[PDB]
Amino acid sequence: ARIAGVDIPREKRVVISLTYIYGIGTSTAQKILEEANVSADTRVKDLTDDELGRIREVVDGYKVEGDLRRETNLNIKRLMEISSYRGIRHRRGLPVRGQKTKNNARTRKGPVK
Amino acid sequence: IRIRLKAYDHRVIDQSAEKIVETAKRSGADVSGPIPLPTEKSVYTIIRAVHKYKDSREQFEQRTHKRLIDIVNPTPKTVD
Amino acid sequence: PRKGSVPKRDVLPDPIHNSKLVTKLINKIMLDGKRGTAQRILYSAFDLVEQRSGRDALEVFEAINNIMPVLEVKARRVGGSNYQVPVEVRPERRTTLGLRWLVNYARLRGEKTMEDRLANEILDAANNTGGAVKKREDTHKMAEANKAFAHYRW
Amino acid sequence: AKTSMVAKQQKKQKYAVREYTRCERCGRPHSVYRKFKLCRICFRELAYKGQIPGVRKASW
Amino acid sequence: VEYRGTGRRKNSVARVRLVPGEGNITVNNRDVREYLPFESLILDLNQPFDVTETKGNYDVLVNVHGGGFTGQAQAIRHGIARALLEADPEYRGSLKRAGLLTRDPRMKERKKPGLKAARRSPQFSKR
RNA sequence: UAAGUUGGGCACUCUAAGUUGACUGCCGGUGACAAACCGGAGGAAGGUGGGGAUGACGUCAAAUCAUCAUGCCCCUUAUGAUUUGGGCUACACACGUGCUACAAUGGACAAUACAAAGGGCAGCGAAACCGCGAGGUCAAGCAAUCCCAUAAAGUUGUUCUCAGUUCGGAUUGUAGUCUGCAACUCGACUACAUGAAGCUGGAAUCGCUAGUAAUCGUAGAUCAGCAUGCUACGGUGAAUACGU
Repeated sequence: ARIAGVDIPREKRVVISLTYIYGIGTSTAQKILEEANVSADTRVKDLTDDELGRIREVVDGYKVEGDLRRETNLNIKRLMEISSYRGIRHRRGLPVRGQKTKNNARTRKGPVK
Repeated sequence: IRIRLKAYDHRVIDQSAEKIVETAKRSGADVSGPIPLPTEKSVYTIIRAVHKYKDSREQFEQRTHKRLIDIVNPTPKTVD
Repeated sequence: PRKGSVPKRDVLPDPIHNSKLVTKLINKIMLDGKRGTAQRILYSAFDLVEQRSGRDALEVFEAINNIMPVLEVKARRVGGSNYQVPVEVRPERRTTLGLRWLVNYARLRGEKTMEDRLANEILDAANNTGGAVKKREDTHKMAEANKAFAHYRW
Repeated sequence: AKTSMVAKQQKKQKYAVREYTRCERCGRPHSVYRKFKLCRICFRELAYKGQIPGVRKASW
Repeated sequence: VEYRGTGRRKNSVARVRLVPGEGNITVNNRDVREYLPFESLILDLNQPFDVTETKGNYDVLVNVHGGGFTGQAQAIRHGIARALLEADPEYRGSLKRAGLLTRDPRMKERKKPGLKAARRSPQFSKR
């Protein structure tokens, strides 16, 4: 419904809708919604009238909102450029952490091979 | 004193049980004698270091043979 | 009609089916010598079996007409070579083989509680579609459909 | 396992730094003294009622 | 010592591996109150036990061999009774009032050839 | 009546820390010229108590300079050696082996009642510090005890619901443990994120008897980076023979 604006998955697992949404990889999908009678029978928007409201209150009350967590993650990129690590001179080229440039190719970052 | 008596083998503990009763007899106080110690142990084999067929670690056994003969009222002549 | 069998000496009186198979299935699926408790665990969903079905549970427990090892291929290495030959089951062996056939070859599909799905898998089991009922046709396909040798009896 | 701990105390094999020297026949390996084969706990019981001239009070 | 106990009751001998101390009686390794077919006197099934005064002082953990529907019941009680005889000599003198040694002086007679029950016969069949 | 019992050596058990009866030997039992061992009440000890231990002289060097002696060998500013540029793990993995999640006749995670073989003056824990976890407690006693006991079943979670769902102790990478100097160019635990393939299974092979095989509990001979394999016995230990 209005959980992410335009519901990607439709007519499927209730916790499968949080799988397509970035920020969670089905590790805390059933650890965020703890409302009364918060079950699921393969019906995200089916057999349900009021349940997303409580899920939107626990997702906003949590430390990570959903875009601010990725905002700081996409803002530390230049913050980790103090002659340290975090692919300082790795992402620019093709080599990535693990030195797999000799073992094989650059699957991490590779323009054309 | 409530002290044990760990000698070597069976006769080694037998001669130590009569020798401790002699030294305790010298002192002028109550002395004990025989001490019930029902047999109870186990055995096992493994490997050593070089070559020595079976029965690893050339030793007699893991028997916990001991005793409990001592003195009750130790005086100044109880040292001998 | 083998006169010589294995010394069985077993008892299974049942006052719910008036026979010796209901208690035989209560002693086949029994664990840690559970007799009285077995009935309690069998009557725990017994009412649900006749409530989640349109037929009579007593006669349903028509689902027992497709779980018998008609002719299972056993092990006799015939003629000095390692080969497999099928054998015929005995009346007092197929009943005990099929009784626990759904208690070991029907544990991959379950739902709801722990004793209501047993009847759920029990219903629509005659029609080949399950796993424990798939061994019935697998038994005849392991001995008859593929021709083999039969002289090595046991 | 006190009998198995009172047995393996000075076992000398390939490594002699594995055996731990403790109470010869008694227990209480800690909170005592070990240097000349005489633990305080054992010595106290071995000097009970003034046995061998060892258990004293002070007297400078 | 209270193992390998000999106790026969109407052709129903059964050995008992009773252990001193623990009192976890688990006949057939489970419930023994809802197993016996009949046995109305489930609590009064052990008559010598009362005089033995060792109800919760020994764990059965044994089994039953042969016997009948209710003939297999009240057989482990004598099985542990003989096991208590070797476990303590005081029991023998403690159960001198009762002293159950044999309680099977007859068998079970039913349908038979020639005679009805090989002893009785039909007499004036009621009309 | 402090599982460091604080007692009364208070009453003796189930008792530890030298063995014992017992086992052939008449035995109930007759071999026919003929004992007997089985087992009868035999004692708890089904009979060497139950039992084991036992490596008889050997055979294969099959193995050993890299298991060493040596018929003895291999480097002489390099095969050593005070030791970094740096190592046989991280790439397709080609196997044995390391547990593993493939399911509702059920998952991770509550409190949690009950032996242990062994560990310990620096180290074990009752609500407490340590109850998802990899650890940062000094420490009562300081080793029959005391600690593991927050172990286990016949007596219990939960919960997500014919499945990728709160079912996945794989990879991967900032990073906490173990070591971070030789991992830049050699290991991992469970997590802040990644958490695969995976619905009983390959080429091919391996496994099954009421205090024990197994199994809730479960174990090291131990290297300054691998414990995730059987490894200790109180009780869950439920089951035991068409056929010679």
